[PDB]
Amino acid sequence: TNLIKSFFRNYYLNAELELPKDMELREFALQPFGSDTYVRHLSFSSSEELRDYLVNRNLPLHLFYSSARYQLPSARNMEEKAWMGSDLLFDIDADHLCKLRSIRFCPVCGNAVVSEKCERDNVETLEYVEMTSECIKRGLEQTRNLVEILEDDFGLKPKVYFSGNRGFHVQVDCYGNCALLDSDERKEIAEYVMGIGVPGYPGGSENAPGWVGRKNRGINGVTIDEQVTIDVKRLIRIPNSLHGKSGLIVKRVPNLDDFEFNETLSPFTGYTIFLPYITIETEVLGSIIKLNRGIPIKIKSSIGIYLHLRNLGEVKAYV
Amino acid sequence: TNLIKSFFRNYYLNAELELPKDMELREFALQPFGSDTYVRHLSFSSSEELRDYLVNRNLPLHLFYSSARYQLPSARNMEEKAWMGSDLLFDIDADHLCKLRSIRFCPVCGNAVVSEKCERDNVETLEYVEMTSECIKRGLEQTRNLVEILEDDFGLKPKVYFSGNRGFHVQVDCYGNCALLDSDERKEIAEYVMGIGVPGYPGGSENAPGWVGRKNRGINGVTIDEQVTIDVKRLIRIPNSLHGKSGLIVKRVPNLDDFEFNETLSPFTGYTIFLPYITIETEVLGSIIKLNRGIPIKIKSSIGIYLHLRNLGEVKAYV
Amino acid sequence: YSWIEKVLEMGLQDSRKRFILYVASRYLVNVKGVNEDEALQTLKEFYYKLQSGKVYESWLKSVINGVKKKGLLPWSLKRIEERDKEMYNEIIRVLKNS
Amino acid sequence: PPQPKKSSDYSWIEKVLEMGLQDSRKRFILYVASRYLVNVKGVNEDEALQTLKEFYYKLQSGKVYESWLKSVINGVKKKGLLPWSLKRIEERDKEMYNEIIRVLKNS
Amino acid sequence: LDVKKYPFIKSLDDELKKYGGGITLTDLLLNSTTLIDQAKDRIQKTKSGDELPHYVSYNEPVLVFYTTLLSLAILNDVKLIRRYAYAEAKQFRSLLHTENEENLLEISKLLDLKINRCDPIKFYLEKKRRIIQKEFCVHFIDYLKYTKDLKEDWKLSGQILHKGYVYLDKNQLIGLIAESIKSKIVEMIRPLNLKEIPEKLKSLIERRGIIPPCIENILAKEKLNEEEIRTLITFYIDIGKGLSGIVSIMKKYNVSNVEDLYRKYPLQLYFLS
Amino acid sequence: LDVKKYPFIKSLDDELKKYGGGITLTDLLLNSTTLIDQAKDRIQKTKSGDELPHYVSYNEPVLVFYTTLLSLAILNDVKLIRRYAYAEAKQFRSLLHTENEENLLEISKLLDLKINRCDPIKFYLEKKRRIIQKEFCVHFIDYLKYTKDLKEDWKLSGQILHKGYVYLDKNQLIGLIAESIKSKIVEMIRPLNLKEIPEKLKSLIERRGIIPPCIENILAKEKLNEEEIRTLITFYIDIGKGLSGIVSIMKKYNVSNVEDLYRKYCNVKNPLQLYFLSN
Ligand SMILES: Nc1ncnc2c1ncn2[C@@H]1O[C@H](COP(=O)(O)CP(=O)(O)OP(=O)(O)O)[C@@H](O)[C@H]1O
Ligand SMILES: Nc1ncnc2c1ncn2[C@@H]1O[C@H](COP(=O)(O)CP(=O)(O)OP(=O)(O)O)[C@@H](O)[C@H]1O
Ligand SMILES: Nc1ncnc2c1ncn2[C@@H]1O[C@H](COP(=O)(O)CP(=O)(O)OP(=O)(O)O)[C@@H](O)[C@H]1O
Ligand SMILES: Nc1ncnc2c1ncn2[C@@H]1O[C@H](COP(=O)(O)CP(=O)(O)OP(=O)(O)O)[C@@H](O)[C@H]1O
Ligand SMILES: [Mn+2]
Ligand SMILES: [Mn+2]
Ligand SMILES: [Mn+2]
Ligand SMILES: [Mn+2]
Ligand SMILES: [Zn+2]
Ligand SMILES: [Zn+2]
Repeated sequence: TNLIKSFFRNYYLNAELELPKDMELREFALQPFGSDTYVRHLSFSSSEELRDYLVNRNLPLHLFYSSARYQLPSARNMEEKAWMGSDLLFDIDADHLCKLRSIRFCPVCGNAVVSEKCERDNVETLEYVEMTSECIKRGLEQTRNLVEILEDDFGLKPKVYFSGNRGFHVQVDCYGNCALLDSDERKEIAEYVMGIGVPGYPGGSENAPGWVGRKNRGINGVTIDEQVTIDVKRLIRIPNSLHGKSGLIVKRVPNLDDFEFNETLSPFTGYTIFLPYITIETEVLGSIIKLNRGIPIKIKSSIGIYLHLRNLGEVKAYV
Repeated sequence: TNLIKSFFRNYYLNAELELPKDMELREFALQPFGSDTYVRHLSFSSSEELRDYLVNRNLPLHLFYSSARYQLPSARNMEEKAWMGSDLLFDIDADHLCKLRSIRFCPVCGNAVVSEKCERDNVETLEYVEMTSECIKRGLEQTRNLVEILEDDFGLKPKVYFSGNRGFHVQVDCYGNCALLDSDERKEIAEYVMGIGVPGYPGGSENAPGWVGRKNRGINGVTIDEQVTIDVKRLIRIPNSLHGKSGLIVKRVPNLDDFEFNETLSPFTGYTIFLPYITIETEVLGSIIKLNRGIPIKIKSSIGIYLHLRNLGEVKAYV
Repeated sequence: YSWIEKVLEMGLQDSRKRFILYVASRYLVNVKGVNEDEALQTLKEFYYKLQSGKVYESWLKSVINGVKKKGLLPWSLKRIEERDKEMYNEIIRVLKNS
Repeated sequence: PPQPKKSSDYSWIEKVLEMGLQDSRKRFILYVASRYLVNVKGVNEDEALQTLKEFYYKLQSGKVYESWLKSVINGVKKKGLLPWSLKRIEERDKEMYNEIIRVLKNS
Repeated sequence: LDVKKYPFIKSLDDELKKYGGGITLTDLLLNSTTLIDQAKDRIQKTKSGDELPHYVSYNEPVLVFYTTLLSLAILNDVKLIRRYAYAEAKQFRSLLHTENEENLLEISKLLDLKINRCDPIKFYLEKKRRIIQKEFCVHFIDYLKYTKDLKEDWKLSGQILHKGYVYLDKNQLIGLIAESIKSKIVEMIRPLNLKEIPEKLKSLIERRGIIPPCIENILAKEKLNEEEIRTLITFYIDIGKGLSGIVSIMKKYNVSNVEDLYRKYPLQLYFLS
Repeated sequence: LDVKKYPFIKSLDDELKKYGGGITLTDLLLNSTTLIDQAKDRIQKTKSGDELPHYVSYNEPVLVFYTTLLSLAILNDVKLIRRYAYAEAKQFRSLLHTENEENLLEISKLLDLKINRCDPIKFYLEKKRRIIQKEFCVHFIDYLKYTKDLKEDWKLSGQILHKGYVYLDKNQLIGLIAESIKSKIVEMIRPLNLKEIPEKLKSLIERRGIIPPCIENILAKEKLNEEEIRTLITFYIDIGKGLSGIVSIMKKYNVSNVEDLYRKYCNVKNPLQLYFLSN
C-alpha cells in the first residue's frame, strides 16, 4: 500500500479540476503510479466520469489533457482523431534561468556519489534538486514579460498557472481561427516572444509600441520552451491536478504580484512522520529546513509529501 | 488471454441479458479485451442488435448501459445527449466489510514483493486478494438493510443483483420526478441510507417507523459507495453479463436469504489445465483449492477462469 | 429582453434546443420568473412552432431545474454571435423578417 | 518524350456531393470532396465549408464539426492536394468505394 | 383566509378590476402619494432591521405590497431583496402561528406545497419519557425540493420517513410555508423588470430631481462638439443608465467615442438628499 | 481603377458577355489571330527573363491575360508557371507604385487582403535621428497567412505589432499586394486543367502539325496486326497522351500489351516530323 497514493487518491475525491467546456473533444492522458509509460487516448464527457476513472480505475501521478480538440480523441489513427484546432501554449522552465543546487547520493549509506549506482549497497543513486523561491521569482519575471507581449502586442487574454514544480504555464483560450494556426505559424509567434529575430531599437522611447518600447525598457526576449508552443498536439497539465514530482497544485495565478511560493501550494493537511536520507540544510517551499539522516521527524504533510517526491526521504505515516 | 475470449464469446452467443424497455434511450459502453480505453456512446434498439455487436465487432470484458435516459445516447457532448431522467443506484462493496488476505508477487519468480516491480525478472508485481464467502455474507447483510430502508421508508421497489465479483448492486427504476433528482438531492438520500446525520433514538421501540425503529433494532447505517448513489449519471453493469475480473454472472438475487457464493455463479462447464504462479492454499468460490507454483493442475473451468482473472495464473487449455 | 419574447412567440427551426437550453429557459425562469410549470408548457409551446420533431417534457424539466438551481443567465446576442453562429443567424433573420 | 497527363473527369464527385452517402462520409470529405472543391473546381474557401456541411447532413446520423472542415480546407489548400482517383479509392477502401458506386448506380 | 393578511393570494390583475379597466398599477401609483411613501417605510425598516407591520394595518393592503415589490424591482438591489424577503417572511410567520389548520392547509395549497393531513404517527423516545406526534406528511421527492435551501435541521436523515412520506408537526408545516413565501417574494419581483416605467414614477420612487439646464443645451443641435461630447456621457453614467440605451438617444454620431467614454467607467439638481 | 492595367479584376465569363452569349473563349480564339500570338510573347519573354509589357499595351487586355493562363495550363509545367506568376507580379508591382492610396486599398479588398487605414503610428529611433511612420494595419493572424511564402524581411519578429495588428507603410502594403497577385495567378491556372479542349485549339496553342498517313492506317482496321501495335503506341507516348485516355481510344483490343508498353517510357520518321514543327 503506497502511502503517497492514498494522499493523491484522497485529494482527487473532492478536488474540482478546471476543465474546458468542450471536454469530450480533448484527449486525456496520465502517468500512473509505478509505471513509467503514459496511459492515453482517454475521453470523458463530464467531470464526474473523469473523477471515477482517477479514483477507482487509474490514479494519476501526472494528469494531462490535450491542447488540441479532436473529433475522436480516443482514436489511435491520427486521421480518425480529426484535429480541429488547439490552444496557444507557453511554458517557462527555470532550466535555462537559475541553475540550482543539486546533490546525487546513495539512499542507503547517505554519501554523495557521482555514479548511477553505489558500489557498497548495490543501490541506484537518487538526485535531489533544491527549488528556491528566488528561482520562482526569476521565472515569475519571465511570465510577466510574456503576459505583457501577449496582451499589448497580440491583444490576447492569457491565463497564468503555476506548473506545480519549477515554473509557470501561460495558456490562451482561443476559439476562432487562432486555434487553426499552423505549427509553422506558431513558431513565428514563439520566435517573436523569444525576441529571436527582433532588431535592437537602439535609441527609441519607452512608450513606443511593440518591441520598440520594450527593447528600450531594458526588456529582451522571453525564455520559453519553444517546443511546447510549436507542438499543435501538446498535453496540458490539468489545472488543480497534482504534480507527481512535488505534490503541489497546478494553480491559477490570478494576480502575478500576489504569488508566494510556500506550503499553501500543496493541499495536504495533517502531519507526516518523515525519514530523511541525508543530513542536509535546504530551502523547501520557501522555508529553510534541517534534516538529519535516519532520524525520523514530524512535519506537515505538505512538506513531507514534497520532500518524499523529491527523493530526500520517505513519509512513513500520517497523523 | 486468447482462450478466455472464446469462453466469453461463447457465453454471449446464447445468454439473454436483462435489458430495460426503453433500450433506445440508453448509452451502451464496454471495455473490450486487450485495451485500457472504453468503447462508449453506443446505442441499440433491440437485444439482437446488441448481440451482433458483442459477438462480431467488439467482445466485452465488461458491459454496461447508462442509468440515464438520453434523447441522443450516441452524442459525445453531454448537453447534446439531452438527459431526461436517470435511475437510482447503490453499490455495496465488501472491501470495507471483511478485510481479506492479499498477496503481492512476481509471476516469474513467485516471491513476495513489497515494491510494485521485482528486481530480478523486471516484471510488475500482481496482487491477489482472497474473496471468501463470509465476505459475500457480510455484503449481503448490508444490502438486506438497504432494501429495508428503500422499501419501508421510501416506498420504492428495488432490484438486487450480484455485482459479479465482490458485492451487490441495488437499482430502483423510477420514472417520474424521482428520475430528475439532483446530485444534491441524491446525496441527501445517500446520507440517509448511510445513517450519517441520523440521530440515535436512544429509548424507542423496534416497531417505530423509519430510523427510530431501525436504530432500536440494532441496525445502523449501510456501508454503500456514496459516489455511485450521488452521481446523477452512472454506468449500470448489465444483468447477466460477465464480470471481467471473475467470469461470474451479474445475477438477479430474487431472495436475499437463498444466495450462496459458489461455482454456480459462473456459467463455464468442463475443465481447464491451469498453471499457478505461487504455491497457495485459498478459498475460491466457497471451495478451498491448493495450487503449486509452475505445476499444471486440472480444475473446473469456473474455478480456472476465475483464478485466471484474479491473477493467480493462466488457463493453458480446455478439456 | 424584447427579442427573447419575440423569438419565443414566433418560433425557430434549427437551433430550438440550443435556444431553449442557453436562452429561452434561462429567461422564462431567471428574468421573467414565471411558474415552474408555466415555463415547461411554454417551452413546449415554443418548441412546437416548426412542429416537425419532438422534445421530451423530462428534458425540459431538467433544463428548467438546472438553470433554476444555478441561477444561469440567458446568453447575450453578443455571446450568441461569437460562439454559435448557426444559432445566431436563425434568430437574427426571424427578427429581420417581421 | 513529353510530359504525360493524368485525368480530367471529375463528374462523379459532383454526383456524390449532390446525392449524399451513408457510411464513409468523412473519408470522402477528407480525400476527395475538399481537395476537389478547392484545388480543382476552385470554389471559395468559405463556400466549400458551407457545401461540405450541407453534403454531410444527408443521412444526418452523426455529426461533423465546422472547425474540422476549415482545418481540412486549410490543409489541402496549403499543400495543393488533389482528390483521389476512383482506382486509388478502390485499392485502399472497398467499404467507401461500394458506397460511392451505389450512388453512381442510382441515376 | 384573509386577503388583508396575506396580500400575495390575489393577483394584481384581479385587483385592478375594482377600478374600471385597462388601468395598470403604473397609473394608480401617480394619484396616491401615501402608497409609494408607505412602501418606502417598509424598505427603510428592513434596512434598519425593524419588524414589518402586518398588511392589515393598511387601507389598501394588496396595493401596498405590489408597490413595495415594484419599488424594490426599480431599486434593483439583490442584496436588499434578500433582507426584505427574509424580513417579510418573518412578519408572515407570526400570522401563520395564529391561523387554524384548514387555513394553514389552504395557504400551502396556494403556494403549491403538497402538504396534507394524514393518519398521525406517535412514538416514544427514551423509555417513554419524550413523546413525539406528527399529523402532516409530504412525499419525500417534494420534501427534498421544499428544503433545497435550508439548514441542517431539515436534512432528510434527521426526519421520519415512512412508506415514502416525511412526517411533520404543525410548527414544521409553518416553517416550510414561511420558506415557500421567502421564495415567492423574490420570484414576484423578477416580472417587474418587464414593462417600461414612466421615468417620473421612477424618479419619485428613486427620490430624484429633474435634468438641469446645462443638459438640455445638447438635446437640440444633434451634432454638438468635442468637449460637448466628453461631458454629455459622463453625466449619463451618473444616473445609472445601461451601456446599450445611451447611444440610442443621440443618434447619427461617432461610435469611436462610444468606446473612449465607456473607458471613463448641474449635478446638484438630481441627487437630492 | 483601370481594368486595362489589372485584367484579373474581371472574370473570364464577365468579358465574354460583350459578344452576345453562349460564345465562349474557344470561339473567339479561332476568330481572333492576335490573341494566341500575344499570349506566347509573354511566355517567351518570361522564358528569357525579359520584362513583360503592361496590359495597357493591348487592345483587349482581359483576353490576352486568360489565354496566357490557359496556354500555361496546357503546357502543364509548374516550374514555368511559377516563373510566370513571379514575372507577372513584377510587372504589376511597377503599376502599383504609380497608383494612389484609394486605388491600392480597393485592389487589396478584391484580393481578400484585410488591410485598412488606421490611426497612424509614429516613433523615433536612434535618438530622434530616424523617423518611422505606419498608417496601415493588418491583424496578425491574417499577416501570418499573407506572408506564408515570403522571405525574412517579413518575419513577424521584425515587425511592429500593437494590440493584435501589424503596422505597415505603403511600400509594404504594395509588397503584400504583389505577393497576393503571385498567388492569384497560380490559383487561376489550376481551374484551367478542368474542361476538355478542342484538341486543335490545344494543338494550336501547342503549335502542332498533323498525324501522318501511317497512323490513320490504323484507325480503320480495328484489329491491325502485331508490329502495327508496337509503333502505334511508342508514337502515342511522343504526343504526350496519358496512360488512362489511351486505352479508351483503341477499344476491343488487347490490354495485356498495354502493360508492356508503359515500360517503354511519304516521310522518314513519319509522325515526328509532321507534328513537332520548329515554329
Ligand atoms: N510528459 C509530457 N508530455 C507532453 N507534454 C508534457 C509532459 N509533461 C508536461 N507536459 C507539458 O509540456 C510543457 C512543459 O513540460 P515540462 O517542463 O517537461 C513538465 P511541467 O508540467 O511543465 O512541470 P515542470 O517543468 O515544472 O517539471 C507544459 O505545458 C506541460 O503541461
Ligand atoms: N470501468 C468502469 N467505468 C465506469 N463505471 C464502472 C466501471 N466499472 C464499474 N462501474 C460502475 O460503477 C459502480 C461501482 O463499481 P465498482 O465498485 O467500482 C466495481 P463493480 O462493477 O461494482 O464490481 P466489484 O465492486 O464487485 O468489483 C457500478 O454502478 C458499476 O456498474
Ligand atoms: N441540447 C443541446 N444543447 C446544445 N447543443 C445542442 C443540443 N442538442 C443539439 N445541439 C447542437 O445541435 C447540433 C445537432 O443537433 P440538432 O439536430 O441541430 C438539435 P437543435 O438545433 O438544438 O434543435 P432542433 O430539434 O430544432 O433541430 C450540433 O451543433 C449540437 O452541438
Ligand atoms: N476523419 C476521418 N478521415 C479518414 N478516415 C476516417 C476518419 N474518421 C474515421 N475514419 C475511418 O473510417 C472508418 C469508419 O469511421 P467513422 O467514425 O464511421 C467515419 P466515416 O465512415 O468515414 O463517416 P460517417 O460515419 O460520418 O458517415 C474507419 O476505418 C476509420 O478509420
Ligand atoms: Mn515546464
Ligand atoms: Mn462494486
Ligand atoms: Mn437543429
Ligand atoms: Mn461511418
Ligand atoms: Zn551507498
Ligand atoms: Zn521476480
